[PDB]
Amino acid sequence: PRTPVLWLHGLECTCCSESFIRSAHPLAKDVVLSMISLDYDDTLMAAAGHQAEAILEEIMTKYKGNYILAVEGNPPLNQDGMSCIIGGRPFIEQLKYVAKDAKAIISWGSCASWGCVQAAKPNPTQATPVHKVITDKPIIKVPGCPPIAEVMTGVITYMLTFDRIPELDRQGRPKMFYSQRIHDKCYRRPHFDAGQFVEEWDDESARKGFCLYKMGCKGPTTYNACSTTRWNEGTSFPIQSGHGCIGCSEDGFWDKGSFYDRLTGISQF
Amino acid sequence: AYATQGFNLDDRGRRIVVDPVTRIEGHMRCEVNVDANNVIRNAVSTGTMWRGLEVILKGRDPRDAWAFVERICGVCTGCHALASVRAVENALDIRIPKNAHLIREIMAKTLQVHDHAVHFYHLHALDWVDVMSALKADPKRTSELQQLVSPAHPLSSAGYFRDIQNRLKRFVESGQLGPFMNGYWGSKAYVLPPEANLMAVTHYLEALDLQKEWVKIHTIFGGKNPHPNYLVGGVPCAINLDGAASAPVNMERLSFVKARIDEIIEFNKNVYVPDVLAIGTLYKQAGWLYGGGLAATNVLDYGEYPNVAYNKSTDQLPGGAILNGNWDEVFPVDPRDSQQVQEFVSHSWYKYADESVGLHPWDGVTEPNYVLGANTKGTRTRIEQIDESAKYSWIKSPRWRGHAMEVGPLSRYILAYAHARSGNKYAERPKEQLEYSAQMINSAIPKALGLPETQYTLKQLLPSTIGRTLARALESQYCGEMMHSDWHDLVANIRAGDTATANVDKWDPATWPLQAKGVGTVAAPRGALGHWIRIKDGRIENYQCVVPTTWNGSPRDYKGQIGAFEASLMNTPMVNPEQPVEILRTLHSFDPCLACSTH
Ligand code: SF4
Ligand code: F3S
Ligand SMILES: [Cl-]
Ligand SMILES: [Cl-]
Ligand SMILES: [Cl-]
Ligand SMILES: [Mg+2]
Repeated sequence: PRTPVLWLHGLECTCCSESFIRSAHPLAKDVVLSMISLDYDDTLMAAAGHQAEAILEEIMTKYKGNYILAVEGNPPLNQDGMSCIIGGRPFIEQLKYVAKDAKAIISWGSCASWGCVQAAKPNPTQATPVHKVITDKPIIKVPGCPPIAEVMTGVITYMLTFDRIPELDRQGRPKMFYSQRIHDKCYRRPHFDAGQFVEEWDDESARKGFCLYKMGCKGPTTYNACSTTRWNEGTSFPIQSGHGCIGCSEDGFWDKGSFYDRLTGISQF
Repeated sequence: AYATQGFNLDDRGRRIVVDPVTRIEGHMRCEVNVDANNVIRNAVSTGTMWRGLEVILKGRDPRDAWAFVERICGVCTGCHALASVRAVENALDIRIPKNAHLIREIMAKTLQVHDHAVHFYHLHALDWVDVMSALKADPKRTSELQQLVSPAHPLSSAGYFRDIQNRLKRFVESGQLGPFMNGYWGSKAYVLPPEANLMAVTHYLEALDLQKEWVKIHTIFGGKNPHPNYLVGGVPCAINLDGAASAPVNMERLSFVKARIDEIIEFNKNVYVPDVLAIGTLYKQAGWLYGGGLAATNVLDYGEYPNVAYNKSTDQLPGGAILNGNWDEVFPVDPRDSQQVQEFVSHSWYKYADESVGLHPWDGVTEPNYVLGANTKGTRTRIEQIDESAKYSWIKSPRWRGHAMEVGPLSRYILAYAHARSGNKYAERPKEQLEYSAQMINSAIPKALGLPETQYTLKQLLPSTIGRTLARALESQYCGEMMHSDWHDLVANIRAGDTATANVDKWDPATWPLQAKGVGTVAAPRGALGHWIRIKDGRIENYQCVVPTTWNGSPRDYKGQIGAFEASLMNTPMVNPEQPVEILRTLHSFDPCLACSTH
């Protein structure tokens, strides 16, 4: 029997769900048909309304302490929680109910991990990451807006193969994917090291793939697998396609100044 | 009970609640009332989420805005970034170079295809296709059906369909049905024969594997999908063919993009369009022409994809507004005119000083006001029956000159048809697609399946849930064809010696006017998208989005007029009022994006 996954959605944009289905190794199709049992997921499930909600009860009973809760998005605490309503009730009530019997909780993306765009100042809904609401369960954070597809499926694959959460760093991220800063193995690093920088978009330096630090690249302070694993079956990543990293896997990246303002103290990096 | 727009709304019948509405993006609640014969006589659209992007943007740098608003939605990923950079460029009088225009168009058309095809197979298909019936199908008959429906699709053997069927059987026999759990399988609302169901399920799996290839076009130009990067003044993906392996775009990368476009063209022509024509034919034969709603009267789009950049008369999806079902008169739509696009909050969880008026988005206001009406069943945090006489949604109510309009691919195809009939040559292809489609649905497919031939006009077929589904598929095909041409134009321009990708003359805010306003519009996958920005002293003063699902999913306005979702559900019989099959089928035909609608 395949491990049940109950995939909940709070306040979100659905990028993490979309990223998940881009996975090439493994295929999302094979994950859903042969690895997990994806029993609740608003995006894809046949049942709606009362029939959808009845599934949660059934799975939690039959697989108590042996299903994975995956959360995309986050709960709002303002508007009495009713800036995110599910079954006429605040999302936070669904989150807490499903979390109580989960064997593990995956916080998909920056929304669930940290807050992401809705939590940027002034956070009108008091959107709050999962780990500040659920404080008594094992959580793995898989940050990024969205995370890389193979990072998402890589996490699931590890958890299913070993029945364990992989080793986490201090911030609760899997070391197998978040141990390196983008800047460590970025292919433009030799340019950074030689002081070779883009200064204006589409300047000669940009046409030669010079480093994007002076255009605001946050690669030096951002942990993710983008420089090595890369995106969409290793086709590109933001820097390869010519835009600086905006820091999208890091806590609070929307409120660290303009994306185009350079990091200070270049000698640090 | 009251009458509006030719609909007799009546809330005295049995109340039915669907919360959550699933197989959409984001969060929606729907309530209906049905009469003694299970016919919907009232419908209520409630957007059940809000994040407040418009509020978050205040005080930030206009150059950063695209990335914030891109995160309105990961399904229609990038269309908000495009609207934003367009709005900023319009405010600051920035003209982007030709290559940036073409690359953005290619990205936009890639999104259209990906969004439309994934919507249809992975979100919509299960409203038309009974997956349990597919298990009863005969593989040889399925092979024969495939050869009739789409002769050129090479995945047609009986052994192939048998292999797919056996995998589905094993999945179902496991007792862990996953996304098929507690479905409405076996409802009389499903009319397809087993072979059609197996064919469609097969294509659901094919589309799931192929969709990840299509988005690699975004990855090349924008670094990643979802959420590719954009840029005020152009694109970041600088071009270098020789000087070059280190540049974002070289000839090898462009060749890769073309290979992906060619695959898209094959998928739309051989899989998606034929499936929708076939399924549409069979549901037409069953008499299921419900769901027209406002499409029968009032449709709107801003118009998009000019053959010549910055020249709107050359739009290949020409826009405007049609009222009262008069397809002989397309009114021009101006996003700058304060008397045209306006948003009401009379029945929305927001506050204006005066809620009897609608605000043009340059004067828009987003102040939350979550409060429930006196006739609510339940409490503030435990709603049993929402009170649609008061405020009942996080979605604002956009109107055009006070009129409630439907937006989306169907709207664009009705507008294109009207334009083509008035002599607009730029709309010839969508007109051709429609005429071909009507002939397939009325005659060719029925003749091939041994069914009676019918004589529905486009006036009759298009304003329906079937028509709405068809227009989306045709639009996908047209978008694939257009970006094929855009690719050739891009490569030709680069080879002629124009490698420019960004205009940086006004990148630095020290060059900006001290105040400015701008608007960016996009023919987004679900309809008419606009972003309206006011800039002051280098910062965002106001930023208002009016998004396609805002139009379609809107609650009632000050005058009590209903929006497209509510109108579309009206007057539809349900086989079983406790199984929302018909509600889901029609709502899904709009491809609701609730995060978009509320932002
Ligand atoms: S600053 Fe950015 S572009 Fe430059 S080497 Fe570091 S990660 Fe790469
Ligand atoms: S913006 Fe995000 S996708 Fe990677 S390159 Fe930077 S962490
Ligand atoms: Cl964050
Ligand atoms: Cl406001
Ligand atoms: Cl007829
Ligand atoms: Mg808005």
